[PDB]
Amino acid sequence: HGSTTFNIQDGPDFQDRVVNSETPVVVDFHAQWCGPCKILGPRLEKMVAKQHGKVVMAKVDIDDHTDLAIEYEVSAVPTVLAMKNGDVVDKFVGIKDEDQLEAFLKKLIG
Amino acid sequence: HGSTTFNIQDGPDFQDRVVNSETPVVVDFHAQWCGPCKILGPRLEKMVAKQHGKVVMAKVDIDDHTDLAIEYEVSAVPTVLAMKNGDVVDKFVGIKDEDQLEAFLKKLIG
Repeated sequence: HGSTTFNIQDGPDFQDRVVNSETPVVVDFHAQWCGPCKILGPRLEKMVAKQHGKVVMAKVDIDDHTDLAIEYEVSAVPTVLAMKNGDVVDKFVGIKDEDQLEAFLKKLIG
Repeated sequence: HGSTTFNIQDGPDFQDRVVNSETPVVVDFHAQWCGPCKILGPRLEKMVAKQHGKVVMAKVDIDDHTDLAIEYEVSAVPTVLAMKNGDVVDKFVGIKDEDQLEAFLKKLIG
């Protein structure tokens, strides 16, 4: 569990690394068939990586983990949730630029 | 198999029942996390059923069939393609009503 950016591997994996996380979490709902995920994905990844443990990123492939999309009421991809202490505390849908992502992550972190 | 409306089971099933069909085909890209597909889905189904063999409906769950959504450049759900002799001849995205679905099917069938 060394990396701040990680693919969610199952149901238990989500409960331990997101719902019971000790840091704030960005949750990226994505799919292989969605163009804008290939841009937003790496962009947010590098931005979260630069924070060195102040925020983590849980990537959720919507095709691999259709239950999590159902639970979190994801209606479209890309969907990113900010989570803290189990609670959803912010959300966007779609592509954001680097100034936008910085603003989102500073609002979450403090 | 006797039904005009069916779930696509795999890759070979798509090749047999869509690419090599001798009747026009409506292809419904849907997902269990997508609200609007619970409306459009049965609505299209009923209207296809009433044409008695003049058009076929191939349902494709995108989470069970990621390859097909990459191939056909599906970016969001509901996506419906109209297909004839292996080729995409019309497209819509999102819900339509029964008047609009009637026009879409008359454009494809004749």
